[PDB]
Amino acid sequence: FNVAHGLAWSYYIGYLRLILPELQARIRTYNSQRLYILLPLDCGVPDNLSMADPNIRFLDKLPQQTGDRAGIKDRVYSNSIYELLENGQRAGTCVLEYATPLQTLFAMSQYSQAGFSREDRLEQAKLFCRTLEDILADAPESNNCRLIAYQEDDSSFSLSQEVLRHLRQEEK
Amino acid sequence: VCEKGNFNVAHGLAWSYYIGYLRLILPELQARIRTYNQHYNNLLRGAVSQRLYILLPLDCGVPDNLSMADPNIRFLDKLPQQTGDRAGIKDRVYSNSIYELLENGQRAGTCVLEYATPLQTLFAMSQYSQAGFSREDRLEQAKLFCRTLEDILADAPESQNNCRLIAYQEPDSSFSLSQEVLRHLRQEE
Ligand SMILES: Nc1nc(=O)c2ncn([C@@H]3O[C@@H]4COP(=O)(O)O[C@H]5[C@@H](O)[C@H](n6cc(-c7ccc(COc8cccc9ccccc89)cc7)c7c(N)ncnc76)O[C@@H]5COP(=O)(O)O[C@@H]3[C@@H]4O)c2[nH]1
Repeated sequence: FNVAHGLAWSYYIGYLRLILPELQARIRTYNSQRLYILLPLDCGVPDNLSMADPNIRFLDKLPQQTGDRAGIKDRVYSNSIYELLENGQRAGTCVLEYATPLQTLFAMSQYSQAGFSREDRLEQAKLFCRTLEDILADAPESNNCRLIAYQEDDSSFSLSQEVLRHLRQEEK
Repeated sequence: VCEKGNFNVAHGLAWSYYIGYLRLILPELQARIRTYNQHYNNLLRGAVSQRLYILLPLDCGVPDNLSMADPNIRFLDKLPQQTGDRAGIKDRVYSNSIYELLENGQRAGTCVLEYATPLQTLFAMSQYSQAGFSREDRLEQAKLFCRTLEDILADAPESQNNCRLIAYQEPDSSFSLSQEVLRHLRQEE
């Protein structure tokens, strides 16, 4: 129906359905077991997670995954392991990243030729989350990942604490 | 009304292909190609062409192995890679593949070649009932994707005679993909 639908399907088709089946095996080769995907509704997606929260610190790369796709021999799929600090001490570790298509929504709202307002961006970000959630709820490849959608100026927000709440909630 | 949705889907995917890929690799492509030719490929009739050739089959049929789509396309090598930190993934890799194009047993061309990856999403959405698009929708979205991508690249600062779209219809296997590419390649020289 709209922009977000194609973006959510492309994220499943071109990425999640390919890496999620192999993820637990890659974590074993390394050794939480799931891919945590951050879904900021404002589409603010820093390339460096420590820029969002200094208590989120890069630890290691997972063993990389490569495939032939669309005529590119061995295109690389990599994921990053992060530690989450509480009072300067590690409180948890997980494979963590932002949903990259939220950057397409953000940049589209910034390019005049895309004809795409800020209101469009927020509405399409929500539709992106809803579509992706609806796809993953029925997808055979997915308890392999956890989506965290949130609406961020707000000194009361700690992204590291929020991920930690999910990690702790998951354990039980 | 349903066409407005075909437009919006194709519109968003072409922008994602520009925003998340082409605007990031096109500025440095010709440096990577020049470097490769100067240091690794001193073949006076085998220079890698200076443009990214992007295949747009209008039925969105995209195989993952390009060389197996035509006896006369052979994988040769990869360009030097590009990595970057992307959305919290440290050192996400961008790589591109070089092919030789064969004709009458001879080498007729050498180029960086790949399919436009979002066409696979167009195909899948016509295949999955949750996405709810028909084959006729897919064909329309593919045309709109191509036209949007051409419009974007025509205005894009990162595209300066370094990218060429190859759009074609392809059913029977009379069709030669190498011949399709070689026609555009020869038109450049
Ligand atoms: N030819 C080409 N080479 C690239 O390196 C490249 N990077 C982006 N794009 C396209 O540009 C637009 C915006 O990209 P965006 O980052 O905004 O959204 C991405 C993103 O969230 C996520 N996702 C995608 C990649 C990725 C990695 C490699 C390739 C090229 O070979 C392939 C090899 C093996 C299997 C393949 C199976 C299917 C297709 C290709 C395959 C292509 C994609 C990836 C990764 N390595 N790590 C983390 N997440 C990743 O899935 C979203 C939609 O992916 P999609 O496949 O549809 O294509 C993209 C999108 O249509 C590229 N196209």
